[PDB]
Amino acid sequence: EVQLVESGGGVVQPGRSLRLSCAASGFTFSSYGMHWVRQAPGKGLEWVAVIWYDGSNKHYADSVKGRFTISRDNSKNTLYLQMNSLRAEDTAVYYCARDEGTMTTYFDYWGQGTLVTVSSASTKGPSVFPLAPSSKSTSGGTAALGCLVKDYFPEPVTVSWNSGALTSGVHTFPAVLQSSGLYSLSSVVTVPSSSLGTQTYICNVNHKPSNTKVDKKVEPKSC
Amino acid sequence: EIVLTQSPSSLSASVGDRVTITCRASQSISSYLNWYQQKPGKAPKLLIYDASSLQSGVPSRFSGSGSGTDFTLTISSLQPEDFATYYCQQSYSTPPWTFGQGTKVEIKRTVAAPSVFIFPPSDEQLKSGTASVVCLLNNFYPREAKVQWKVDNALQSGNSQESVTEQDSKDSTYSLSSTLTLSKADYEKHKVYACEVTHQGLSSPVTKSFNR
Amino acid sequence: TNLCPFGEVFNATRFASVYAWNRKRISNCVADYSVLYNSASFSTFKCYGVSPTKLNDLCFTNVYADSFVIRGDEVRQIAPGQTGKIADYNYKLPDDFTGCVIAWNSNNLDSKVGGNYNYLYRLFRKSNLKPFERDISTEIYQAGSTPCNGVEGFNCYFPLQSYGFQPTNGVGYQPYRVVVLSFELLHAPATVCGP
Ligand SMILES: *[C@@H]1O[C@H](CO)[C@@H](O)[C@H](O)[C@H]1NC(C)=O
Repeated sequence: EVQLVESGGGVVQPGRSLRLSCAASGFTFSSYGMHWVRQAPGKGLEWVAVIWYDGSNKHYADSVKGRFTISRDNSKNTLYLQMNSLRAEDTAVYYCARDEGTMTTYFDYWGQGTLVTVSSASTKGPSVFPLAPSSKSTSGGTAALGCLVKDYFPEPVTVSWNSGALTSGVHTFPAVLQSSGLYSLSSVVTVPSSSLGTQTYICNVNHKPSNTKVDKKVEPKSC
Repeated sequence: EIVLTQSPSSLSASVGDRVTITCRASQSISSYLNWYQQKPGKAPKLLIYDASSLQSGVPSRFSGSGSGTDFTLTISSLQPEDFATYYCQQSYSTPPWTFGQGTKVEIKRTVAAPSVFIFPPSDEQLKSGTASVVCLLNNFYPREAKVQWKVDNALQSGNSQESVTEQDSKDSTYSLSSTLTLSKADYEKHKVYACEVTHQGLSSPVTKSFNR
Repeated sequence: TNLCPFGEVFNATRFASVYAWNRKRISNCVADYSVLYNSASFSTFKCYGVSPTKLNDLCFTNVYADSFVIRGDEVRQIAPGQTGKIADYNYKLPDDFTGCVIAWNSNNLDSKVGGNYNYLYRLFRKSNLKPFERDISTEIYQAGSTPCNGVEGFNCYFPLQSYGFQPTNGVGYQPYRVVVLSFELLHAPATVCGP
């Protein structure tokens, strides 16, 4: 019933601006106050801003008061957040929430969120390298192979196996931030040694912000 | 403003066990506090509002209680769907609405030794001027594990990055990846590369080695 | 029509001293708090107990509005539980407070070249002020064993002190106008409401 769909996240370089929207459905929008709350990956939950019903004396938070601007539109059932002069520490997943209560205010319904990455780095596709299975092919001994997805920006990258046909035993590690400002990630998979001769193993790496779709085949080790 | 402190910051419990998380406020906020559940990647969900009121749809196994400055959320019977982080948030002195740091509930299981594999840098990346040696620890418990890199028996430091997965949905095990990055030339100046794993499920540290 | 006299309290020409804070009662009208906190900078709006987002859709029995002038750093003391010179010997808020606090910088109004010294504050008192207690006594504070005898000197001081509001002051010492709304929900036909 109650649905909140966010939109507008993406890449921002420091100093610029970006507008986010939140479309609501399933309730009388003009009777509830709205909230914008961000979550930085690694940190916890942080409240950002709130707007009354219809739009009135909007309440902000410090380190945001003069930078961001929250507004709404009861006609389109939409809530807007205009971030200006975005800094590096504003990189987060943003959620829109509803108000409720006689007095008091709690967030009873949330949205899925939207990612905003603020950095001076440049949007770059990733380099995919194979992590080949060991040539010591025993009888059972589950062997491991995978793909190293290095030097990309920004998050996220989606990694599948055999065009999404291999799920069992797959572990895609969370991306790590390198000193150069680009992201790195590793996706591994454990398979029976028996399969090494028979099964073609291909990792499919998708990076939408740079529009880089790579199908890299991981094969057994030569001589 | 008001600072909220959760306790503990993390915990490990089994299925059906009663779990208890406490939230402390810097000043009295009566009963104006609420609880939220958040799974990795997904959005938060409301559980308890105004200290001790159950939100519709939430199962009755959850129960909040408190008065004054110290509140407590209890799960009478823990379930596998409850592996998530729990936040307490006060709504007495607003704005700003202040959240807690989070209490991650972890599902406990049996000690499992990690499967250790080593991956040398591929020639494709070796041509690009950078060498990345990967060490994979597959399916282990608990999460505590020491990974040490050795280049010609010399302990490495400050040139490796670790990535740990969340608890697996199926077997509740962890997986870790340690990436050691060197330049191409500096990689060619050595022969033996070894990954040493120290874990509770292992009687002795296990070493995976390879020569260039 | 029948809107509460919020304009004559906030936009009032001359505010009262913090030691003699001015209380204006609000009853038998409809309240529209959307003409109060005009965002801006350095302006603080903290609601303790009742959330602000529902103030326009709540009914109360009475709304008292206290008004005074302090400095920048003493704005945080106007809150339930806090301690300090202002919170102890001038204006005290109860622990069960259920209202809001608005404050805004008024350097262009309460400051003038040479200094506006018309605003006073109590510095000493024999004991802390109870919540919502007003003390306008100009009796000499006695910090020593000898009776001051209407005059001050050794271990005898005056309880009132001038602020000294200059337009060239720092933000921490610039004059701030503060209005505290206390919402009372007794047992009678609730007069003050909102849209
Ligand atoms: C009077 O009150 C209004 C309320 O919105 C405010 O905007 C304004 O700054 C105040 N002062 C004057 C001189 O209008």
